[PDB]
Amino acid sequence: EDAELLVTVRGGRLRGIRLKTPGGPVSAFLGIPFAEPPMGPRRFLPPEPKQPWSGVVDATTFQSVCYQYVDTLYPGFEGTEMWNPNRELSEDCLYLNVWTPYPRPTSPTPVLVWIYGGGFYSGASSLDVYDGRFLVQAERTVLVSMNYRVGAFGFLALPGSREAPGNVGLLDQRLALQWVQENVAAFGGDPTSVTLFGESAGAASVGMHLLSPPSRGLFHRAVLQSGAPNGPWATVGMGEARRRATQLAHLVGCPNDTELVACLRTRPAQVLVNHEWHVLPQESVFRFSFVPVVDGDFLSDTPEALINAGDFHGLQVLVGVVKDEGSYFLVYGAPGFSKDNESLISRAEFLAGVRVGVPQVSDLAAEAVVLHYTDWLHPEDPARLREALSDVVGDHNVVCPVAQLAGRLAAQGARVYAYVFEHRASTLSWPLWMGVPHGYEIEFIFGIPLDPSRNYTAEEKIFAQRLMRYWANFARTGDPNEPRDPQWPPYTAGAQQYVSLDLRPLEVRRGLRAQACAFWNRFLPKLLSA
Amino acid sequence: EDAELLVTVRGGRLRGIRLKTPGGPVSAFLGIPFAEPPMGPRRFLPPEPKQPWSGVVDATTFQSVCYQYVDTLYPGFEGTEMWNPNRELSEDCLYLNVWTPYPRPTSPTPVLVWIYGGGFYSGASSLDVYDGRFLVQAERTVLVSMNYRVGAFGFLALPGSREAPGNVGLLDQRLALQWVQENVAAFGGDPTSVTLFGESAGAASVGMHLLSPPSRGLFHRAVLQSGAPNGPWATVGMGEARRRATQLAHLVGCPNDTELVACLRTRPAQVLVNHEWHVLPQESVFRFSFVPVVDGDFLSDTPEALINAGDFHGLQVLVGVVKDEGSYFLVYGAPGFSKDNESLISRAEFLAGVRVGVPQVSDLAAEAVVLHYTDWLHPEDPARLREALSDVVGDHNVVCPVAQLAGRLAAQGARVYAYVFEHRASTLSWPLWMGVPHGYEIEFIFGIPLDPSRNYTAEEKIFAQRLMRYWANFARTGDPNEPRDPQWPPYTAGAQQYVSLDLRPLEVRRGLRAQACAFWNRFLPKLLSA
Ligand SMILES: *[C@@H]1O[C@H](CO[C@@H]2O[C@@H](C)[C@@H](O)[C@@H](O)[C@@H]2O)[C@@H](O[C@@H]2O[C@H](CO)[C@@H](O)[C@H](O)[C@H]2NC(C)=O)[C@H](O)[C@H]1NC(C)=O
Ligand SMILES: *[C@@H]1O[C@H](CO[C@@H]2O[C@@H](C)[C@@H](O)[C@@H](O)[C@@H]2O)[C@@H](O[C@@H]2O[C@H](CO)[C@@H](O)[C@H](O)[C@H]2NC(C)=O)[C@H](O)[C@H]1NC(C)=O
Ligand SMILES: COc1cc2c(cc1OC)C(=O)[C@@H](CC1(F)CCN(Cc3ccc(F)cc3)CC1)C2
Ligand SMILES: COc1cc2c(cc1OC)C(=O)[C@@H](CC1(F)CCN(Cc3ccc(F)cc3)CC1)C2
Repeated sequence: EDAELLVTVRGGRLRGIRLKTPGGPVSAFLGIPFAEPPMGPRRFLPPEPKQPWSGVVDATTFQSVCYQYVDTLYPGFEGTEMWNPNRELSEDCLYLNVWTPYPRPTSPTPVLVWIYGGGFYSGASSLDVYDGRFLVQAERTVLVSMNYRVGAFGFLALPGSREAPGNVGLLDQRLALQWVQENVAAFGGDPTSVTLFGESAGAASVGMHLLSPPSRGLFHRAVLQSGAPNGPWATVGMGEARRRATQLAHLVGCPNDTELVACLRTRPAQVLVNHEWHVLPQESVFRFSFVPVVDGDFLSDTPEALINAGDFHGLQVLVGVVKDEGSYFLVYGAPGFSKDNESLISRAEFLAGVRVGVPQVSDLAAEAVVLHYTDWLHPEDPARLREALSDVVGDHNVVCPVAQLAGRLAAQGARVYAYVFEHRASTLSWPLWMGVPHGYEIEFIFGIPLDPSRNYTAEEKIFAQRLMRYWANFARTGDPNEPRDPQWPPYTAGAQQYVSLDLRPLEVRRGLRAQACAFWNRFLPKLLSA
Repeated sequence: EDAELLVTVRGGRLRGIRLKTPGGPVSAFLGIPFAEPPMGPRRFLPPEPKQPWSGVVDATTFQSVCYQYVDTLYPGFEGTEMWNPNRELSEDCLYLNVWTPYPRPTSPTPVLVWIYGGGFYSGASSLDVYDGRFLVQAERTVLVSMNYRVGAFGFLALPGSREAPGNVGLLDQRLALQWVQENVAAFGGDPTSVTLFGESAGAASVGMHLLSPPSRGLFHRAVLQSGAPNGPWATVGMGEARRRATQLAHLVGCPNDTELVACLRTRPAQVLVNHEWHVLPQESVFRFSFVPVVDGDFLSDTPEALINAGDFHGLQVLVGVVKDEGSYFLVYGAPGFSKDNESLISRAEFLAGVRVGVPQVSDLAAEAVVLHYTDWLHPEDPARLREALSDVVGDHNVVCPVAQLAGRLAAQGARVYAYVFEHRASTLSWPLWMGVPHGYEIEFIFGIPLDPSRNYTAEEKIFAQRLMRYWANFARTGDPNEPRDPQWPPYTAGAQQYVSLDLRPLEVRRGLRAQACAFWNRFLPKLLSA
């Protein structure tokens, strides 16, 4: 038996596995239970901590994926399948993973905690693109990732009730982070240097832990990739949460919050999943049925208010976006869009798409959108209309929420670093008109190009090694810059400096789509209030 | 005596005067009465035709200027004085002027009719910059210009009343146009080829005669320089016109519409002038107290509405703007602005000037303006704020009203030619930061640079000759282009082509500030409706 692969945590004994990486071995502890299985009576309830165990738990493979909708848009296509569950669906899914250097470290080592995205309705820590062996070998960090409940199981809310309080998926994340505090030192990690990082709904989750004091004590630095808690899709108010929950109950035959929830627990998990997308109020893209709710508990106020009122002195943050944030969303419901043609839309299709991409705003608001994104010297040109809609959806849902957060955090005490990710993977299977889509920087951060069985160029492998170095430098020191050596300047509300990440060296640019984001972050809220 | 200078018109006999130009003489008939003096009980009433006279009317000098406010902003400054009255003020001011080649054409000559600008509150046909001797000698047209009542005398309106109906200054213009129909042949002019042309409020007047059927039979072609009848300053509604007339009465000590106008008719003219600016509802620039009223008579509906519903087949129109339409207005009440320093305003001055330059709009509409005119990469930069506010005032009041008129007329059967005048006169006395200000193309249209006592360059004189040729070509044929010879394309709603007028040959461009005018012409009305 290998004693490097044996670890005891507060719950009992764990056995792990030695993983092989191109650069050397890595210890991996995959599928560590951290909660009691949230099944039967425990469906929709906050997670309870895992009760201690006798013997040795084999933590040698990824455990099950939390129940979730499975994308069927382009069946068998690499671009959609890479995000789909690669383990059995189950409600017994609250397990986390630890990767640590081999042999395990002797000096307390900085920890990176990954939170996957997937719109709060999908995702898993077992996806090939979140493999943590490459980052742990190259940068000698400890890496943790967890599963958390998604869809109705994680975020269905009857606000006020005991039986479905909402936000339990965020409580899964919080419990995983408490486990890191009590136990990561057993793997050689340092619980006083913990960096959260996540992408899309994971980035929004990282942001909500920033704004929730019981979580804020569990980490020290944050990375938000292509997401923010103030995004128009990442939260919902108490009333709309109850309307959606009640419509789901009605659609699956269920009738007092206690009795409605009790009838919901008798339904098969798949029956809930099959009716998830039917509770959305309007035809839309980038809108999800069950998301965090503002109930005054995890979030005291809306994220926009908590951001504006926060003191962030002592925090370091790294934030960024990809170059084409909204392209991927259009093939999921905007008129005239396909991955299999050039999606050169007409003007009527553009106007129609604006209401799908900016759902639940007034006709006047929609007209201000059409004003700002039409080129009035070329109002009919299909190629311009295509990127215009892509920019609408990307600015509204990602770029401008992120820029608002970065700007407030910097002005209110935090050190912020910002990037735009601009390299299109040579292996990307989506059409060329989509540019660099939402989610395609993650493989480079996790060093997936260093896997030999994949067919990345040698330059992409060097780029991966640069990006892992920035991320781990930030995790270690709060600063992505190489301690003794092209500098990455802090982002500030005045100068608004950020860097481009591609095969070329760092180039400093100014303004995260500043004219566009002035519309979304300043004017549109005022129009909605009048 | 000279038989060339004796002319008989319907009302009697006139004696003219020979005038010299560097290219030869010109016959001038100045101060021809075309209406009964609108004095005493005729104040505020429509003009009525001049009764015939015996003997010979002396037509060798300009007659009086209609009572008007005299600009005292920079006393003795050439830039302001060139627009101030250069004859005595009198209510007895309804005279017109005819300039014709010497000796008089014996065959019908196309007629240009000039309507002066001045905000409907000022102006005079005798100003040096409107001297018709140069256009008449070089282009061999007949030039007519007339005085019309301004300020309260021309546009004070108690709508529906018999004693102050409104729009009588426009009726003075119509009467002069009828005079031209009946009498211009006596000078060699062809009453079947009359081109109206005007600048600023004169351009708005031209547009108003386009949209009024009783006027529309008195001319055939139209030139609108830096003005349009749909300008936010060019008309007032009945309610606000009544409010303004009522407050003027109060401010001059007057108390029933009949009783109110009677007391105003007892007041010296200069008394009415002294209180004119005080009836304006808000602190403003480019806003005038007594302007045309929409009452259902001269204008059946608002000009914007009559434009959208018109059949303009058969109409040729020449329209254009100067390069910096708003600069001049800022020295009359925008915070931080002076002709004597660089007017490098601060952000707070910029925000306050938006409310003076866009008066009487909601705060939400003002935010929208600040959105679109701030550079969010440089929100504090004084030079950028100076130009931005100049663009706000110029786009709101001139460029975008003019672009709307051009697009509607073109798309509804008119043949439209559009220009931007981009030459800054070498003799200009205003500071360099105002660029090419409002009004400073007129002197080139009238060929003032040909006068040797003025200090224009040689190739400014050539420029002037080019523009006189364009204007006169258009008067003769509806097309400014040289009939047998760099082509000036028509402006269309699609291609939006226009030319730049400067010392360089014609350069064709696309779109009169198309992005900015989408805001003012498309979005901002929808915002004010909700
Ligand atoms: C681009 O494709 C979309 C989507 O059409 C689907 O994918 C195509 C590759 C082809 O296989 C179609 O048959 C598929 O339905 C086109 O938009 C569709 O157009 C059809 C008319 O043929 C219409 O019935 C659908 O409702 C449209 N779908 C959407 C989402 O709008 C679009 O016209 C194509 N653009 C081109 C060819 O330029
Ligand atoms: C540019 O000048 C304006 C106008 O000030 C007037 O003209 C100047 C040339 C000078 O003679 C001033 O004394 C005149 O009053 C300045 O704006 C004024 O600033 C003063 C303060 O000194 C203030 O009392 C006035 O209210 C301001 N007037 C307006 C219309 O805002 C402006 O500051 C000057 N810009 C500079 C110097 O950059
Ligand atoms: C069934 O109906 C609908 C399904 C979807 C929508 C709308 C629907 O109906 C209106 C959407 O908007 C789709 C949103 C997507 F995000 C698009 C791209 N990701 C990839 C990805 C990126 C980053 C990740 F971290 C994880 C995954 C997949 C889903 C799904
Ligand atoms: C006393 O108070 C005020 C006085 C004025 C305003 C506001 C006032 O108080 C709020 C203004 O907006 C001024 C507007 C101006 F048009 C600017 C341009 N010049 C030259 C010019 C150009 C073209 C012409 F055809 C004729 C003349 C005339 C004055 C006057």
